[PDB]
Amino acid sequence: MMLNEVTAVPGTALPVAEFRDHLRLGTGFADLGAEDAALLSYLRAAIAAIEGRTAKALISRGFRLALTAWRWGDMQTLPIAPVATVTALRLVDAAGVETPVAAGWRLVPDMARPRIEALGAMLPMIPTGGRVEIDFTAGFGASWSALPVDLAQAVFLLAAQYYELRHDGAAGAMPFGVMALIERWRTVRVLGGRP
Amino acid sequence: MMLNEVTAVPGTALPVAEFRDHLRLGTGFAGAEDAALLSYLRAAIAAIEGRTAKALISRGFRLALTAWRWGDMQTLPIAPVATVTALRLVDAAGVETPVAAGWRLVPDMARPRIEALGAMLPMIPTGGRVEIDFTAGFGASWSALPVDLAQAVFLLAAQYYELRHDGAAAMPFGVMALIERWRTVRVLGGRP
Amino acid sequence: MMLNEVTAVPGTALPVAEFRDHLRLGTGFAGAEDAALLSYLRAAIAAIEGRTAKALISRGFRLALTAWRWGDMQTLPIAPVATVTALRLVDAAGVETPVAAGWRLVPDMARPRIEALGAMLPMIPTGGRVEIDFTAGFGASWSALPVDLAQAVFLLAAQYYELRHDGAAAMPFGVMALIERWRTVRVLGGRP
Amino acid sequence: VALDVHNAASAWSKALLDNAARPSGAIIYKGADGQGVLAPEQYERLIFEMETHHQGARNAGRPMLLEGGLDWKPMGFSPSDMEFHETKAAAAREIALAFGVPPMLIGIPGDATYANYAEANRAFYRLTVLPLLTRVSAALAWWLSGYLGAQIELKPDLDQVPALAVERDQLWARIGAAGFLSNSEKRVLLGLPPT
Amino acid sequence: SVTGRIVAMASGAGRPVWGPRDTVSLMRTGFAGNPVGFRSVKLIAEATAAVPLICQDAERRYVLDLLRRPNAGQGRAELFEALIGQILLSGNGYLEAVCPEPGVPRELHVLRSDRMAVVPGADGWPVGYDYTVGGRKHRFDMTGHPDPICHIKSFHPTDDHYGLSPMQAAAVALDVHNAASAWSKALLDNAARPSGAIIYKGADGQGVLAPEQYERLIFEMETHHQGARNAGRPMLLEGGLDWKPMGFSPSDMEFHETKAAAAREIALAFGVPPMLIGIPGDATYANYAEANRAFYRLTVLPLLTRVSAALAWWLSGYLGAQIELKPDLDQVPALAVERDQLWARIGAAGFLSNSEKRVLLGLPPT
Amino acid sequence: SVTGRIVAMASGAGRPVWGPRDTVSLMRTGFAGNPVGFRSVKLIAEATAAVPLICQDAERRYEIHPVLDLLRRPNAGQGRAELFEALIGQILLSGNGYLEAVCPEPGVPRELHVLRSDRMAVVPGADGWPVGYDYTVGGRKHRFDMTGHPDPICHIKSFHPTDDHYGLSPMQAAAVALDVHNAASAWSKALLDNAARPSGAIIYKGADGQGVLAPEQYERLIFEMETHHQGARNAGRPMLLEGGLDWKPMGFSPSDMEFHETKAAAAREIALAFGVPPMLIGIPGDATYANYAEANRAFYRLTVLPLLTRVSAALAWWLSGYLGAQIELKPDLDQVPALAVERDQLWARIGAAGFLSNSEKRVLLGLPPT
Repeated sequence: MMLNEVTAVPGTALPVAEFRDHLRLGTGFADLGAEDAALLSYLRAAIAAIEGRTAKALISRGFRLALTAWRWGDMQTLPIAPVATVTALRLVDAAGVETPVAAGWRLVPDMARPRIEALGAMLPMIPTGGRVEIDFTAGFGASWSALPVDLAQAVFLLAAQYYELRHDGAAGAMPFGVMALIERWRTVRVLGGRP
Repeated sequence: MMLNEVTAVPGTALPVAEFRDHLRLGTGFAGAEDAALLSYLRAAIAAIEGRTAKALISRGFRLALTAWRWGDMQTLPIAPVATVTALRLVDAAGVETPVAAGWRLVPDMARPRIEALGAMLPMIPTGGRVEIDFTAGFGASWSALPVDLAQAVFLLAAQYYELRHDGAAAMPFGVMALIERWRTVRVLGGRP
Repeated sequence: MMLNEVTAVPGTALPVAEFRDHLRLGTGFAGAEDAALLSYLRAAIAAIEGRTAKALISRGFRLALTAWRWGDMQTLPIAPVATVTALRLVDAAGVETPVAAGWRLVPDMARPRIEALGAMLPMIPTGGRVEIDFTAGFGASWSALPVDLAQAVFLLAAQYYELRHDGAAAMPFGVMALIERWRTVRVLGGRP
Repeated sequence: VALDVHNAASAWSKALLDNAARPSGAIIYKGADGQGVLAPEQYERLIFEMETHHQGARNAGRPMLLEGGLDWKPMGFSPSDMEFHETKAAAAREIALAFGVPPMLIGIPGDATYANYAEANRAFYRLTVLPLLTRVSAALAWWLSGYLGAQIELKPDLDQVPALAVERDQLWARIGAAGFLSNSEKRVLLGLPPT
Repeated sequence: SVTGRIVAMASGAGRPVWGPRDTVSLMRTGFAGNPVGFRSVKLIAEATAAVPLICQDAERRYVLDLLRRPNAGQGRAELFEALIGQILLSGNGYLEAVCPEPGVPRELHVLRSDRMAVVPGADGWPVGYDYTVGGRKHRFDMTGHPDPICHIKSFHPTDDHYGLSPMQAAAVALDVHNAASAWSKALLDNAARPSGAIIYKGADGQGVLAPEQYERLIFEMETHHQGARNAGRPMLLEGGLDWKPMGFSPSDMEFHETKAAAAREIALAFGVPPMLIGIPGDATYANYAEANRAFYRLTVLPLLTRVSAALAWWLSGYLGAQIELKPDLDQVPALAVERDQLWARIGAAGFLSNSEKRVLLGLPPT
Repeated sequence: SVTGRIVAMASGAGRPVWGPRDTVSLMRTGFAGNPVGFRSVKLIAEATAAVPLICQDAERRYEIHPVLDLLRRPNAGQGRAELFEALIGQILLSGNGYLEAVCPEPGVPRELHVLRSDRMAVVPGADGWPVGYDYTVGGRKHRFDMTGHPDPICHIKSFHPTDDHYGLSPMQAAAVALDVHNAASAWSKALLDNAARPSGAIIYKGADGQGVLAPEQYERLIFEMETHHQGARNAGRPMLLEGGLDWKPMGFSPSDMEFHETKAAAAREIALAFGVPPMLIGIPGDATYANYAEANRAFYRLTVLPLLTRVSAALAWWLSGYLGAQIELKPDLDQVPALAVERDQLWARIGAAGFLSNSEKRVLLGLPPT
């Protein structure tokens, strides 16, 4: 289970023109763009910080789940939570020659546990010495205006502290701080066991 | 179980004019444009409708779930509900056939629940999970809210405005003490 | 078990130009030459690739070990692996004969492990310990890293720059809170 | 209800032996920070001095030098025996109480209600066997007799059944020792053909 | 029989009904896996093979040369130790007979049951049996009178073709007894107790000690402070060093009473009393003369009178006269406490004559 | 026999089947490893060799029989008691008993050799009968041939419900309980040999947080500790501790009983598999049997006489193929000394039952009539 992404966020979809207005930088100057390589450099470092604490995706890029053995009998939970329209389930063998399979797999969409849920009582069988690549586009929406706004506010509260202090300097968190906004987007799991 | 909403709230229904009268009026200076303020109220509505499981502007939802909990139940999570629109019951591909009888919406702030008539509830096909579109929330405007819940939005959106990053600064009826009576109090972590 | 790397990272692959844009840009003064900055990023990459057992620039390693752990295993320590080059199997003096079949690399961020086909793995001669050369890491450039791991390098290399000796000064997503999800979580201190 | 307690309290122990984690201890490595993992050269070194020198029956009591940072916190297993043990045996006895066997007959441990198997096996063929068999044979006496004109009466013997011997002893010892009446008068009391 | 036409077409006519899937995974884990399930079967199978048999229905107690020597291999007792060893394990006993002669067949072979399955057919009784080893079948036939397989069943209330086999009833207590003995086996093999720990914090919060110091610390720990010959050396702890002695608080009795209760609910299902095999616990029976008498009356003589009655019918299809064949329940040494109180009862009954008490004990009058 | 062709070709005809994979290892760590598995075999193997035999063919007159002349001394340097204890000592250990017979004269073979069942393997053959046995010592076969009438090896099997060719050997059934008893005894052997209890510790911190004591101070500290404060003769010296010093007394918190109740319970399951009662070999525990007239009578009836009556039943059939007339060997069940309480209540019942005559009760007790 590798879970690398196919494409990344293009950078034009990040609200640098709004994160600049959040930082209270400056309005009517002839410069107005001296931090576009910087304000975008901390938005990518605060989205990807919250994607690791909440296991969310927030921009709906395309992923690829390359694994070698199905975890359970039929369900196969996906790590990244908000999923939609699994593009292709291919079933590779020992060397290349991938053959796509409709495969009777169906993707229950749920932000609790995004899983595949085989409908023929078994997931399609993996060849000996072969992988399985699930190609899917997981995330909230294609633009920034489709995010849940409490999660998008935690990105601005966090990327503004990477801006306003560069090295690791210690800073009482506010009622709904950074941690209190993402703590209803985290994954609440209580299974450390064999099944 | 996904529960995405149908349409977002327009912003012309949010009180960006009444927020600056909370923010700097009576005491202060008669600062930022409407797009900066409106980014902070819906960032404070979505922080309180997540902590209290409410809706506050009464937009339309779609709850699409794959298995009912009981056969006379499936409580709905977003709390103030009114007028469940349709109970669509798709098959696999989905020619998308709705049903129009068998259940009664019970409007209740405690457990907004769907409670089918008798003992049998509409079953689900193999693969064709059932979706519910309902319009949950207090009122279409902002003047239909409970005022203590509407004040804690203003007390929180003035916090997101007047201090930008996660910095330093509890009052008797604060933000937490006002939304502590709109939160869902449940003590079942069990099987049913 | 030694695990020395084949070639070090060149420095032209390290972002000495993008580090000073983190370090003094936007807020500050438009200080030190590139040889002073580059001595602090690789001193911060090697502090995080040791705490999280990662590689981050994808250089080539050589793992030379004397006994396999299981016969269907020997997990590799450096975590993001891709394209195990060769499984050389030297004898004593070592005419250095490679093998080319029997095992499958399983690319996995959890346990990058070598998992031979069937139940038998290539055995080791007396004295002729087996070496594995593999190329572990995220990407050849710096733009292929996870950005939270690349930010915690910049948050740490700006600490080694802006304060020289072990002096005085925790923020929510700090250096430790960003690399706490790339570290290896193991709870076997046992026999197998 | 008592079958469901005995089936589940036996599956409690079957499960508890099969999916439960006791460790014999834990070797805490915090480090110079509050949190620190140990290096992969350090981790193979830590296992090899733990696998070879400190585990097994042959290594019970090695004095275990713990340098700075390390600590060995020994764990326990605080309910060891007796997981629903007295509510399973009490549920085992109510199963034996419903069908009507005495618990010494099938082998349930507990208090000796009956004494010495000449009582309990005599209480078994009188409270739950011979009342059951005398009405199965009473339905066979009436259903079969409808197939042959003459009426038939089937009933159990209560003679040369081997658990009613202590009942048959005190019948033969009472009438055998009561020598006031004649021999042909005590054959008909015991059920013998007169001579 | 009239209901034969309706249960066989629903079960599937002319096909092999396999039945239990775990009929062999319980044998290797419940008979070669734990000693209680091992002993309880071998206690009964060696006992039912020990009780002699008598030939009634001939009008005088006399095929007895067939049972005492069935074949070239297993002996009389070896035959019944294998036959009852299948009924106690899988609920089904099978008996091949080869008959080149028309009557009284030459050899009896205990066909093992886990490689054996029935086929119901069109009506009533099974039409054939399939001995499937590897991929190869045999398909015996029952469409005739001599019927080359006797099929002895234990009682099964829901199935129409097999037995229930008390090992299946005690399948949880076998797994509790196997794992609790594997709990203690593992815990002796992978568990670190230390006798203590010498903690070297140092001047800092942390500090390792140099290899010149560590070889010194081993030598004074090996030579002076370990062993039976060194119990109590007063261990000068310098500045910084400290000896924190560890314990091992659950020492005895890891699943000890759950294993002994599991070891007795294995003995409860097969029918042996716990005194015979050696289970510790309370004294239910007193003095083994009533524990052995309870064994040969509750679970041996009910078991052998159902096997010997099925030998009595199936062998009487080969010779013309119908034979009866039941255990003797006399000259068996466990029923002697049953027998002597019978001989004391009518023996002291002095009213009836001498020819009238020989007929009560089974003695020929003279 | 009709089913013989499909069961023989499944495992592979004409090639050796090796059987169990660890019966050669359980002899080293379950019979020479622990006393309970050692004693349980030697108690049964030396009891089945003690019981006499009866040679009978329809008149029972054969007390001068050549088989009883054969079994009295089988071969040079191994008596009757040393033969059966070596034969039963293979049945209880690996589930298989073997007897070579060498015969120059074609009847009644001269010597019986207990071939050990570690190095023997079967050949399943054509018709479901093992054609050969291979005695494999080193890397060398022997291949006895049983395609004849005498068939030079009797193969005494215990009951095995899964295998077609070997037995189960109660040591193999208690192999988990042998590993608990071997390891919980090595727990205590190790704990006495590598464990550190100190009777105390003399803490010297010093003026700092940390300070060692000088070498003039260290010889002074030992000399007042060696001479005045250790030993049995110095139990209670009031021990003036000046500034810096401190005596922190250590303990040893589990002292007795390291896996003590799980070793004795594992000792009893070893005794439960072979079938001895625990009062016979000497395991402490609850007295199930009462007074050794019961337990020794339960020993020769549950695990000795069922074992010996089938070893002698294979000797009755294998030997009789060497001499025309069929032979029946069975144990005596008379003047075996543990069945005396069985023999008392037989003689007290028929002795006191004076309603029948004397010549009618001699045949009930088994006496020659007069």
